[PDB]
Amino acid sequence: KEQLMDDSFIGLTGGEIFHEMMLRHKVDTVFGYAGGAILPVFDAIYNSDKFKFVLPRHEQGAGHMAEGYARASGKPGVVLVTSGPGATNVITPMADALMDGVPLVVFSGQVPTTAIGTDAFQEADIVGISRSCTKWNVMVKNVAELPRRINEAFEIATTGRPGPVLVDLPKDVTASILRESIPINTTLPSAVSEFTSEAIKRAANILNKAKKPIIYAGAGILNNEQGPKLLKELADKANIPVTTTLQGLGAFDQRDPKSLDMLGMHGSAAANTAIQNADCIIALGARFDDRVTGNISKFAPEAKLAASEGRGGILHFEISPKNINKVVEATEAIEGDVTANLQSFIPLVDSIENRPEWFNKINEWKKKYPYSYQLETPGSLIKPQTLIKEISDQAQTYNKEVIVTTGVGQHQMWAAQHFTWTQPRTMITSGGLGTMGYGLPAAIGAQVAKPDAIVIDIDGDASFNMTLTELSSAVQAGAPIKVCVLNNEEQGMVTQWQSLFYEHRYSHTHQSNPDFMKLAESMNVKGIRITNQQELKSGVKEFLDATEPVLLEVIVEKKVPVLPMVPAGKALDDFILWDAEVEKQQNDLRKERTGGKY
Amino acid sequence: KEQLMDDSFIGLTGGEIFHEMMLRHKVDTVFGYAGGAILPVFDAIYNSDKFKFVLPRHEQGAGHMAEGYARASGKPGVVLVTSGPGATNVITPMADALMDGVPLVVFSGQVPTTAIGTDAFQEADIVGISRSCTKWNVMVKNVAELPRRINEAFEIATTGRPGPVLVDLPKDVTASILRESIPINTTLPSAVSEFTSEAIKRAANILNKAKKPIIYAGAGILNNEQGPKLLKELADKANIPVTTTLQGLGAFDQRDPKSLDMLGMHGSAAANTAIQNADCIIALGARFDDRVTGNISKFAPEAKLAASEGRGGILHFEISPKNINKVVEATEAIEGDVTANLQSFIPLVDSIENRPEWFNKINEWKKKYPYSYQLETPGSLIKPQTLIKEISDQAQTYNKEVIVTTGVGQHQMWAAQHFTWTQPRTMITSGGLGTMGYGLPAAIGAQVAKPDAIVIDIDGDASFNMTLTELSSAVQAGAPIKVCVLNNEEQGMVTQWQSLFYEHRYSHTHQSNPDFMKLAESMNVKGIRITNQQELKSGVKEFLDATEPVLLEVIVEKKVPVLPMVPAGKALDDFILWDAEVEKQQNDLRKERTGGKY
Amino acid sequence: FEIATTGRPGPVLVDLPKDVTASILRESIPINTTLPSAVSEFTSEAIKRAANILNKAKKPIIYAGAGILNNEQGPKLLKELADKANIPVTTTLQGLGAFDQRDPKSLDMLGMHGSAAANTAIQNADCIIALGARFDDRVTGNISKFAPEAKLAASEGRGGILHFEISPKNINKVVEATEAIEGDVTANLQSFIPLVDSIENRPEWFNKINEWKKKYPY
Ligand SMILES: Cc1cc2nc3c(=O)[nH]c(=O)nc-3n(C[C@H](O)[C@H](O)[C@H](O)COP(=O)(O)OP(=O)(O)OC[C@H]3O[C@@H](n4cnc5c(N)ncnc54)[C@H](O)[C@@H]3O)c2cc1C
Ligand SMILES: Cc1cc2nc3c(=O)[nH]c(=O)nc-3n(C[C@H](O)[C@H](O)[C@H](O)COP(=O)(O)OP(=O)(O)OC[C@H]3O[C@@H](n4cnc5c(N)ncnc54)[C@H](O)[C@@H]3O)c2cc1C
Ligand SMILES: Cc1cc2nc3c(=O)[nH]c(=O)nc-3n(C[C@H](O)[C@H](O)[C@H](O)COP(=O)(O)OP(=O)(O)OC[C@H]3O[C@@H](n4cnc5c(N)ncnc54)[C@H](O)[C@@H]3O)c2cc1C
Ligand SMILES: CCCOc1nn(C(=O)NS(=O)(=O)c2ccccc2C(=O)OC)c(=O)n1C
Ligand SMILES: CCCOc1nn(C(=O)NS(=O)(=O)c2ccccc2C(=O)OC)c(=O)n1C
Ligand SMILES: Cc1ncc(Cn2c(C)c(CCOP(=O)(O)OP(=O)(O)O)sc2=O)c(N)n1
Ligand SMILES: Cc1ncc(Cn2c(C)c(CCOP(=O)(O)OP(=O)(O)O)sc2=O)c(N)n1
Ligand SMILES: [K+]
Ligand SMILES: [K+]
Ligand SMILES: [Mg+2]
Ligand SMILES: [Mg+2]
Repeated sequence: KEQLMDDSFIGLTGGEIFHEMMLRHKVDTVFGYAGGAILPVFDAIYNSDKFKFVLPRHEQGAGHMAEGYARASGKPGVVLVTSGPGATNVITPMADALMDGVPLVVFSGQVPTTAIGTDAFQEADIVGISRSCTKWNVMVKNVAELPRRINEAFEIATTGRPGPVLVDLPKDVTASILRESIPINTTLPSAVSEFTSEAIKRAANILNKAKKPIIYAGAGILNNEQGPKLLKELADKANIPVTTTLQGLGAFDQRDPKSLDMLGMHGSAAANTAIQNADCIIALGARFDDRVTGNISKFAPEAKLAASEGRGGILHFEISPKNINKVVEATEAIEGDVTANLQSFIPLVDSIENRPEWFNKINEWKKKYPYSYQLETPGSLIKPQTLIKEISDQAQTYNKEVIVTTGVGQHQMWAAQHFTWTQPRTMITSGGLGTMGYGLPAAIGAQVAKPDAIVIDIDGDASFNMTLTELSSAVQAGAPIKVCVLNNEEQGMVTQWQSLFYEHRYSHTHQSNPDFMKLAESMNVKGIRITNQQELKSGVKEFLDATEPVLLEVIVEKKVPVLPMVPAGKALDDFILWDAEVEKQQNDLRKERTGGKY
Repeated sequence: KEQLMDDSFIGLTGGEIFHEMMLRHKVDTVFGYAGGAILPVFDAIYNSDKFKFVLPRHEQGAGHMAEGYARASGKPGVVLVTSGPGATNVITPMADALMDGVPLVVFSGQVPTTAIGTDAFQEADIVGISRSCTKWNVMVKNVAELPRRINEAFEIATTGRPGPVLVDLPKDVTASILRESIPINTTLPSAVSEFTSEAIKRAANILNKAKKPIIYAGAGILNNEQGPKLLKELADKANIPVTTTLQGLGAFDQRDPKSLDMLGMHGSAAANTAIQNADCIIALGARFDDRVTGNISKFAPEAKLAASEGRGGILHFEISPKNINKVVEATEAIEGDVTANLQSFIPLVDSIENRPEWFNKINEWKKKYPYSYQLETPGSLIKPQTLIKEISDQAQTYNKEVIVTTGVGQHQMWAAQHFTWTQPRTMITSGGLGTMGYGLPAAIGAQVAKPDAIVIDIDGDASFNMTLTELSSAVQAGAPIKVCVLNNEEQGMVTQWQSLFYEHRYSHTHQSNPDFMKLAESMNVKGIRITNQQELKSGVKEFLDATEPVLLEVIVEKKVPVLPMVPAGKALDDFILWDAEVEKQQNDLRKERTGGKY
Repeated sequence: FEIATTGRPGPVLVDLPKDVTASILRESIPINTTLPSAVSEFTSEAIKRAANILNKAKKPIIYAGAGILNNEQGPKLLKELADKANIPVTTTLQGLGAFDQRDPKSLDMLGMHGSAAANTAIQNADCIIALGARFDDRVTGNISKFAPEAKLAASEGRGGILHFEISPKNINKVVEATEAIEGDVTANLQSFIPLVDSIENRPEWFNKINEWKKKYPY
């Protein structure tokens, strides 16, 4: 019994116990902001050399920083905030983390247990509020159960589909001293079923019949280091073209001939065409989000027909049962970690040297469906697509890893389309919730996770405006991030929809921008401004060559649609393609309708 | 039956119906930010001349702006945002509004009803999330019930204790067209009980026995235009000294001899002394918050004794039954609007010409307990207390109303203490939740509510850093707000607690500031910087004389405590007072302990 | 009362504090509160599409449930449809009585303990007309193996599942509907039936049906 109890924490405050448990969980970075309720914990971590503390300007900043840290490192991102407004300010990042499967462990101070439920000073019901945007939350009620709750939080956050958890820490608990022994298992952090094994064999048999297979890969494949390796091994062995979600970008080397690029609403029309014509869809760590499937009832016709005929269908490798058969019926559901299950799957799959007819179609679709757009003309502004390509081409010249974060909007889609993705965890973007303001703090967090990487925030001007105060935080953290603001002086993605569906009635979608160069100067950040085509190359080089935080502003063409586009309600292969004459007519119509204002 | 049904909305979209209902509710200002889910409503309000639309940089900005608008105008503040991150970004303002009793009506876009519950693109469970930080919320499920839900929202927000409500608007509902007639009562917006009348008579009898009465007045008295008038009438008739909460500032003219100033943790020791010695406490629209009562079991000893002896006690005029007998037992509870009940109360109260002994004590306590502090010395930095006085004195010179907003921290308390408050709805500050970042957007909203007022944001540097992007919003809205940043390069209120309780261990409470003058310039805002004593007067004058948005930065003394102070756990009259020698010793100790760093 | 009786009917609870029910009304109230209380383009198109699908069917079956009972004309229209297009009818446990079981077209109850003839017929039908039924797990059997012939028909554009359902929550909850017809099933049948082609005989289908009934008594 003495062997099962631990007394080594006796005499410590809850705060000191928190500090010790952080260490035992190999936490090397904490993002947070002080306040009254969380003071006992802040006193305990005072001048700690055991981890780096990152101080934002706003707790939303801390949340998104921790998300960026988590996406870049594969470790849980740890947040430490005070009660009340400190806690409610992390709600958007928690909801963000939930939608995108990001392991976020949020510790929020709380008013003393004697004051809870009295509408106390700086008291929020954060457990109630955050219940719908966490995998799990808890309020620690005494110091003896604090190690257990910390263990549970980290475990739940990082297993299954990763996600945010919140642990509420009353001030009197974290100030109290442990007087009793606790189970030694709480002071320490932490086979394939017959059913799954049979499903795997059945799925392999199905794939071995396929004549038009396609791999549809997502974020799940990134949650294991061997993930991308096994994905490639499968695609090579069975000779299968690979498409990814926005969140799967980097899982497959896009320079590979088998790469179909990104699928979905703004993905490649070649990818969208191929998945609509495939007889076998291998879904690896992807959840069939509504940005990807198009009109659900019209999605994957050829795979549905194949399943009914016993010669194909959908093979879904998914770790979370909630997401199995949620949107589309899986022909075979393979539950568990996709990477681990691929190890069992692949040796049952027949090696295939050639698929002449399938790959003839694939290669034809790729040739006819590039990411085309209207090029610059003499005197015109820089096109946003051209800027992205310029940044992508120059960024590879360096002998360093390149990590990209984005805001939300057109710039995000163009970044997705026009970068060439080759490495896992290099696309760090808000996809499920789609939070503007994400780009800058996510970049700081990723840069902290990866001090030797080039970290680039491709940001819209409206998105960037939302959290631009965190520039100071990059300087204070020593994070030499590279922010590129595409200045089109509009909420481009909304105006695209207003041009398309509301007859060019731009309702409150043009916000005023600060002078970004003077803003950078005020934040002690290097500033670069590119205003014309002739400055593009040299401007981007100065940007990438910088060894300090740097803000690049680029003046880009306004009222330019992201294409291709699958409009809401349309089948995944019923897309709009770029056309020069159509664009010209669209400009004329916009000009007349707005009286030349746009 | 034809007389009871209305068909006048038939043929309109939900968005157009929303627009019409705004008008019928006399909404003249909407604060919001666009996005996909709320596009049908934005299309409907496109180029509306029926109200002013205010566009922030961040939806939290919209929320706090609407709060400031609501506090300044007495009208509900209306917020219009999109789904997902648009909605979760308003959570802190809603929680803020709930704690401070602010009528906030939040309209959030939602994904189409066909997509709800599928983890859809930009879908948040905002009804679930916001349940604990709203009086009430609802999701509109068809267009026919949209007028009814809007009516209910405005009614609930503005009656009882005012508070935030949220109305969730699915995109397909707001895009759908009304095809059927609806009850005409839903297309149009909207005696004292025997029990209360008897309680009033009993309370009057109790007051007529009192020898040491005191009025404890709060935000409730401000929720009626006749409120301050009746408060004064009562105090004059029965010869009663008046103290207010932070949220009650302006309810009573502080230049009146009867004024005891603010009570509580950082209120006047004279006020705190008087309430601890009063035999009759008349609580008018105040909720006995824990910042005000001190140690609850030791609060109001003389009033408790008087009640037990049938010659005094606590008379609580409260509109919300939840807040009656929540913290302290009321001797008599008078339910309902305090102003309306005062009309019945006052004529039952005996007129009193003099209370020689009580007012002798009062006047002695006022003389011995001023808001004393260490004055400037030659070459020293400006003291934050002196700056507030300078701003207060000069601001009265103008023939205009003066409205003050604040951030949260020491500057907030010094603003409360050292301004002279004389008019209702001139103190607009976050008290219950205590949200940093509140000051700037609240000022913009108040300035929009009151275009002819001088609106001053007394802000801390850390608070201001949290939402400083909204400077651009002030320019774009044409709101000539006056922001004064007290730059002490610290989170002063937290460092005060760290000096006091954690032996000068300043754990992560010193954030780096931008260059505020270059920041202002980048935002197209006038900038003034005061760095020494000799510039104080002329700097503040330039600040107040400006006719454009203006940012004043003042370099102020660091590591200065707010005094008086009732430490947590101490009786309301067991306070710390300012002492010159103590301050000097405290400085020496801080200097040695930090090795001269502080 | 309104919420309880509209949409899919269900329970509601109203909590009545004693002081409220003892208190006396002192103020006037909106007169609309003292008194109790068209087909969308989208649904109308779905109905036409569903009728086209049924007119192609060679092995149709009606799967009828409690919803058809929530209108007095329900059973009448169910019979009118089955008679016009010559369609065998099976019901859930909760649909019993919706169709006269003495009728030759009756397949009796389907499901875990239903007629093996009914269960056989629904597994072999190319068109399933679901009328006010929610595909409960007592009825579908193994979901992934349910209605193979209807799934194949949908993929081939010659059949599928036509779901007449009043509650959107229950549409595409368990099985994908080829066409979803939202609203009251009885009201929608009035629009549906005249678009359906009259059929006098289905010799091969009903030969199978009658054989299954003979070999699968209780
Ligand atoms: C403006 C905008 C436009 C967008 N347009 C597109 C678009 O055109 N194309 C596109 O693809 N996206 C687009 N999105 C993003 C989209 O909304 C989703 O965020 C994204 O598609 C989801 O990708 P995912 O399924 O791979 O990742 P996730 O949403 O994270 O889902 C991963 C799935 O894998 C599972 N999983 C996790 N770990 C494991 C494991 N170890 N083993 C097995 N399974 C696991 C998860 O449970 C989950 O089911 C857009 C976003 C925005 C803001
Ligand atoms: C750093 C900091 C320090 C603070 N220190 C202090 C301090 O020293 N002193 C201090 O006073 N505050 C202080 N506070 C603020 C404090 O937390 C509360 O916000 C404030 O005291 C509440 O004042 P109130 O009761 O008047 O207003 P409210 O919290 O709004 O309560 C008003 C009450 O009146 C009721 N009411 C509303 N309308 C009516 C009506 N028409 N008729 C009748 N009743 C009505 C309400 O239901 C409620 O019960 C501090 C805040 C911060 C951030
Ligand atoms: C021991 C036991 C064994 C059972 N075994 C069987 C079995 O073998 N076979 C069997 O059938 N059942 C069986 N059940 C019952 C089964 O669990 C379900 O209760 C039943 O099958 C549901 O039938 P239903 O879908 O018709 O009715 P409901 O569950 O009431 O569903 C009716 C559907 O129609 C919709 N609807 C309602 N009104 C309308 C309207 N006006 N217009 C359009 N749609 C409407 C509803 O929203 C709902 O989706 C068994 C129960 C028990 C206790
Ligand atoms: C109004 C002054 C603001 O400064 C502070 N007040 N304060 C505290 O008041 N700390 S506290 O344990 O005794 C407390 C008691 C009752 C209700 C709430 C709290 C609380 O945790 O507030 C954060 C606290 O810890 N700080 C820093
Ligand atoms: C990924 C592109 C982002 O741009 C937009 N997408 N979008 C929409 O997709 N609008 S939508 O009605 O058909 C929709 C359908 C399913 C799930 C969610 C939504 C939604 O409301 O998203 C906001 C929409 O309205 N906009 C502006
Ligand atoms: C916090 C928040 N508010 C609103 C939205 C809605 N929204 C808005 C307003 C977009 C326009 C973004 O503008 P941008 O300048 O950042 O980028 P682009 O001009 O390249 O589109 S995109 C989008 O989904 C959002 N995603 N997040
Ligand atoms: C959003 C948020 N985070 C944290 C806190 C906790 N907190 C903090 C960090 C304060 C210091 C404020 O610093 P300041 O510079 O704005 O003002 P002073 O220096 O005058 O105190 S005051 C306070 O309550 C808070 N109130 N709100
Ligand atoms: K690419
Ligand atoms: K004062
Ligand atoms: Mg833009
Ligand atoms: Mg400060």
